[PDB]
Amino acid sequence: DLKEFARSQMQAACQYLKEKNPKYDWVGFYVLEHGKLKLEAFVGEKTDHVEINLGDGLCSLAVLKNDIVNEYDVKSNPKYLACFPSTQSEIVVPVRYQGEPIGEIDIDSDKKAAFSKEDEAMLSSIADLMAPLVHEFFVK
Amino acid sequence: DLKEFARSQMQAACQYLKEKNPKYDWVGFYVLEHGKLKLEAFVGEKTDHVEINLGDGLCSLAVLKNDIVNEYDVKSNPKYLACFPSTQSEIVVPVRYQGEPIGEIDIDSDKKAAFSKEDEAMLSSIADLMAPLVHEFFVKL
Repeated sequence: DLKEFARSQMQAACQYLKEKNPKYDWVGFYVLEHGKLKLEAFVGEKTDHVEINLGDGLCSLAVLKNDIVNEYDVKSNPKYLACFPSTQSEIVVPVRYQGEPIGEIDIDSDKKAAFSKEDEAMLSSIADLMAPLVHEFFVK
Repeated sequence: DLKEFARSQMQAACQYLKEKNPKYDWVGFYVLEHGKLKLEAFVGEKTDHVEINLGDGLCSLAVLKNDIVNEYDVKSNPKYLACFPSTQSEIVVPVRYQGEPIGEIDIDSDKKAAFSKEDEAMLSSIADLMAPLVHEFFVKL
């Protein structure tokens, strides 16, 4: 389907990201489907939470507040949802289609304070470029 | 870097396309850069025409009239531009960013009448999906 092509691109994006940035230990795309965030492409270890309940995790923070979450110390954050026993920094970037958030790029790192404003910038731009592709999995 | 990533995506698209559809003998992305069509990603034989003077070829036809071109018999089309000695069908699908054409997907096939309305349908969807990415290589005048 178109979905498969989109998935194809989303996987490739995850790959390119994981490769060019070694601090990225996990790179995944979550999409809003029926009010829940479901994983639809990723590169790294298999996640404990392939589907996320809205509210749980920094994954939910980013789309509910429609803004970047760049947590440099996940342990000191009550809304952190551990998908990996080793990550210390998590960055979540909303992917927007026609203004409205439809999903997100989720990236975990074992390094503390992994993500700089440059990461934030690039990821936001990538989120925008990837938006139509992400949208193929969107459901309200 | 964004361009590098963008090329990554475009190349990947060419690949998936080339794989899923065996009749696609060549798959490429030309982007308008300073009023010219420049090749920025492809899968297949290397083409002698990495840059196209606007006017030449079905490549130019598609962006100038801003519509899909699906030529099932290239030899009967005076606007055809041969980049490969064996191609019989060429389909050119415009890549539109905010309505305005910024580049195109170009696909050659050695098979005659290679491309169907399904091909036309899907490719258009994809050109749209790819439009922001392609746009990273767009340059105006």
